[PDB]
Amino acid sequence: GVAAIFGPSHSSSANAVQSICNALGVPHIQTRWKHQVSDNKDSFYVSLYPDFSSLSRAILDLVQFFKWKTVTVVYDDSTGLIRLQELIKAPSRYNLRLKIRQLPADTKDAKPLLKEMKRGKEFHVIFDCSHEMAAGILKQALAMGMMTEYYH
Amino acid sequence: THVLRFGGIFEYVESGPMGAEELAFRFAVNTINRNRTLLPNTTLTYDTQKINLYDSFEASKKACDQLSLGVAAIFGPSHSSSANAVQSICNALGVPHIQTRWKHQVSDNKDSFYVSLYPDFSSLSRAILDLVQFFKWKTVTVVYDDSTGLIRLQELIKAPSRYNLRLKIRQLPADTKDAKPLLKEMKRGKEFHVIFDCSHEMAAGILKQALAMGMMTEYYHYIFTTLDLFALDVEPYRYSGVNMTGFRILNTENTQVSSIIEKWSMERLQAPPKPDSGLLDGFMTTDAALMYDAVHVVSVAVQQFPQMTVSSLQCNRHKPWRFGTRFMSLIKEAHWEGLTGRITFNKTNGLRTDFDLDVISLKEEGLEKIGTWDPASGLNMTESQKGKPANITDSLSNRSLIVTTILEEPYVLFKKSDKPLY
Amino acid sequence: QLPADTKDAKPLLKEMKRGKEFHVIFDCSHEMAAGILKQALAMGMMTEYYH
Amino acid sequence: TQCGIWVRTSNGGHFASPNYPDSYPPNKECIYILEAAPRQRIELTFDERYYIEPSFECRFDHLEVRDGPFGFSPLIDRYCGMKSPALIRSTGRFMWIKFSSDEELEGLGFRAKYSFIPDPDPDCQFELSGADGIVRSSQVEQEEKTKPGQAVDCIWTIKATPKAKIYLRFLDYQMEHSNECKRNFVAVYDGSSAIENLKAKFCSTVANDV
Ligand SMILES: *[C@@H]1O[C@H](CO)[C@@H](O[C@@H]2O[C@H](CO)[C@@H](O[C@@H]3O[C@H](CO[C@H]4O[C@H](CO)[C@@H](O)[C@H](O)[C@@H]4O)[C@@H](O)[C@H](O[C@H]4O[C@H](CO)[C@@H](O)[C@H](O)[C@@H]4O)[C@@H]3O)[C@H](O)[C@H]2NC(C)=O)[C@H](O)[C@H]1NC(C)=O
Ligand SMILES: *[C@@H]1O[C@H](CO)[C@@H](O[C@@H]2O[C@H](CO)[C@@H](O)[C@H](O)[C@H]2NC(C)=O)[C@H](O)[C@H]1NC(C)=O
Ligand SMILES: *[C@@H]1O[C@H](CO)[C@@H](O)[C@H](O)[C@H]1NC(C)=O
Ligand SMILES: *[C@@H]1O[C@H](CO)[C@@H](O)[C@H](O)[C@H]1NC(C)=O
Ligand SMILES: *[C@@H]1O[C@H](CO)[C@@H](O)[C@H](O)[C@H]1NC(C)=O
Ligand SMILES: *[C@@H]1O[C@H](CO)[C@@H](O)[C@H](O)[C@H]1NC(C)=O
Repeated sequence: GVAAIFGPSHSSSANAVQSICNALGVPHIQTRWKHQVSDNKDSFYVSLYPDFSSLSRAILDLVQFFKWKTVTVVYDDSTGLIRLQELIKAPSRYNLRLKIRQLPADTKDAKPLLKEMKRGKEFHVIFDCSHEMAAGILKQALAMGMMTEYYH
Repeated sequence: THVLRFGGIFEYVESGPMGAEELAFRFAVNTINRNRTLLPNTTLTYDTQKINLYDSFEASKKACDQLSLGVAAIFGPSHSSSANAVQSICNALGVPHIQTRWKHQVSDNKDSFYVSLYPDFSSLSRAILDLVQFFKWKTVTVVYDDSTGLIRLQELIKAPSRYNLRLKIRQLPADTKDAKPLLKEMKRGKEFHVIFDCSHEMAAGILKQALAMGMMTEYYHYIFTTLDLFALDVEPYRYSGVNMTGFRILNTENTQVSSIIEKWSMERLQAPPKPDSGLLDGFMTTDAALMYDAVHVVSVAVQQFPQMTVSSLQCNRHKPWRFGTRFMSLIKEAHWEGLTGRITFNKTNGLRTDFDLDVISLKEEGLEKIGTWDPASGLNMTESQKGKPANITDSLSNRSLIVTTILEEPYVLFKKSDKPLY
Repeated sequence: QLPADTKDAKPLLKEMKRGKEFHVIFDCSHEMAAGILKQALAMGMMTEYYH
Repeated sequence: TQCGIWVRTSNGGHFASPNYPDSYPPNKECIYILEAAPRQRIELTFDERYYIEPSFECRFDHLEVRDGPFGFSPLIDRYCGMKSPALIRSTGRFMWIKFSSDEELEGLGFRAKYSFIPDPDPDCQFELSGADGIVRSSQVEQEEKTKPGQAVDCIWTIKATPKAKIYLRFLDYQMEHSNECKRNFVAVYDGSSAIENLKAKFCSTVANDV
């Protein structure tokens, strides 16, 4: 006997609870992003995480305020292209130079990746990480020369 | 042995006939029962059910209704939302989960009891990337329909970071197949080299609107990610001078394969005709060819294992099935020559990453095989430039004009230098 | 000249593509003028270059 | 030159990375002249500990074998990565190991040793020193280490006086096939037989002074 389900907050597990909450009538409160398929007829759910059909406009506004003509979007897992899809689609309408890269596998070694970025003269980088992963990148961008006055 | 029962979870078509994957599941059980030489003293029985393809709660009930009644394998709800819900049931009970449709495996699942007979897009995105370098392209215009198609092609979006390309990713409208505002902006951008990541029901719908606009010409190339490209009505587009390159895993140059497809359309007497669909006939599409191969690869595994008694596992009191860990090791180590060619599964994953594709392309006689992709080999696109009609223009122009010229100062002498010259 | 009745004029329209013949005048009735454009569309001849 | 246990034996002086196996430092060159000690060669039998900055095409830190002297010598492949290489017989008696190094590395290095005994089925030595000395093409037919019309590998050896530097100037220079650096040339190696110290290589009409 409950009145609300507050979510397992993971993509494979929230979809399992969402269809139970729809069939039984109880509301499912989701607190983390989870890509629903475009034709899921689910109605008994709310989501309090900021949608990436809005957060990917705020990143795209911020690269137009800074007058960039080249970005280097770096994500970690394959779902991160959905979290930023209004930023990948951006050179189709504007004059950006989206060069999409990816972090390595289960290891936490960005030593091969960040070296190829400074050889490509990639000084404007968008990191699609968690704050635990961004702590490891910033330490590995200090051990290299990735921390001058003209990286952003 | 005896009955051994297979499970099934398929489309609930409320008005029309049974689904195309559900016929091909019943057609494959009847083929193995009649043709005795596969499973001689062993017969098969099916326990198919109906879901709404999106309610994961319904696919979870119809799985435990088959697990309680007792099956040997679940043959896939064939949708990303509901296959993930049945995959985790089959892991916690022991029974395998065979699935004939692409699905985003989240990179941190610890699921072991599944095989996927659909050609995996980590291998396919190399196959398109071999084509867009074989035609010596510099700009592409990858067009998808739903947001998961960036996962299907992520080895192609990550191409300009290493190669020399220029991705200009676009998206089709929501369902709403009038994509003429999309195609109008592709004309202004001079975007002649296009990759469509959409199904053949939508790939036959964009070409009606690439023909209603001036985009089916000799300048436009089109690569399609779908494997059902042969099942398009291509009669309006055969004379346009277009190019329509694609793949085909369905092994339609074999006598054994083509005879089953002729026996398939005989069993498709319940075919709804659609003149406005832009599709040829009730061909065996590659989503229904893989369900025919799904039954046979498991039938290899029951042939090598005559100890298999179906139990009656619950879900509220879940126990690993007694023969689940061994029978799953036979499916991942089974080879078969099905209608899609060679079926072999990757031991790390359970994903078909080793498979034979046929590069078909559009010429003025219809779709014709012009090559062959293979993961170990690459493109074997032969094409030879021999078998073509006449009237090519060649200029001899031997403007070398060999001059005989001795050295004799001041007239001819070697240039004084330290570097070598030639 | 168009073929005799035989409204499949694709061998005529194919030779007009090789010649780069983008400016065309049809002296035919509208029953035949609606029949050539089905075959100027089945070939790549209803584009922005052709008048 | 900070490369370590390179000191050779009867064959195969074990030819490891600089400061093996601690870490090799930033930018280095060490050329590792595989002598391929006479009647034998060296087969590069790489040890298990092998990791040098894996990248695309090994445009970064890498390793070479280069069967032949230098340059035009056919490479087997580049050797960067975490797996230990194999398949070396190296039938040439004159070899080389290029180990380049970037500025921002990891990956301690490599080590390999001899495995080639058998035999394949010139000694123009010119030891001299002093304030000057005129090495000519006249002696190469007069010292009787050559034959008219055969492939020579005759190398002049220049030793300085102690605390001195060397300045080769050309008093005469004449090639019978000008601008053809395949069949006749004069190269100037500054030290041992290494492309690390190769100031100039002349096969044209005029040879500048190094
Ligand atoms: C399924 O099982 C396969 C093997 O059974 C596992 O391997 C993946 O699949 C292929 C097989 O090699 C890989 O893709 C190919 O990689 C080749 C090079 O691989 C090395 O690359 C660098 C070398 O420096 C290393 O860092 C790396 O670790 C590998 O050792 C490429 O050469 C291929 O490109 C093209 O090259 C040939 C050259 O002739 C062409 O002919 C072909 O067209 C070919 O396309 C290609 O990129 C793949 O990378 C392997 N790994 C992964 C993670 O996918 C899989 O791991 C396993 N699982 C899955 C999900 O596939
Ligand atoms: C791309 O389309 C062109 C037509 O625009 C094809 O070229 C024609 O087909 C054969 C090749 O087998 C030639 O004999 C014809 O002469 C070609 N036509 C012209 C006008 O040159 C070409 O084969 C297609 N290529 C692919 C890969 O689909
Ligand atoms: C059954 O399949 C086998 C395949 O080996 C072959 O003999 C034939 O296709 C079938 N035989 C009969 C009698 O149906
Ligand atoms: C048929 O049944 C017999 C028992 O009578 C059994 O030994 C055999 O394995 C079965 N299968 C065959 C012959 O393929
Ligand atoms: C490609 O196909 C031809 C036959 O068309 C075959 O002879 C050849 O071995 C295949 N492979 C390669 C790498 O050429
Ligand atoms: C070089 O100079 C020393 C004295 O400085 C002299 O003894 C010697 O003979 C000279 N060298 C030669 C080759 O004459």
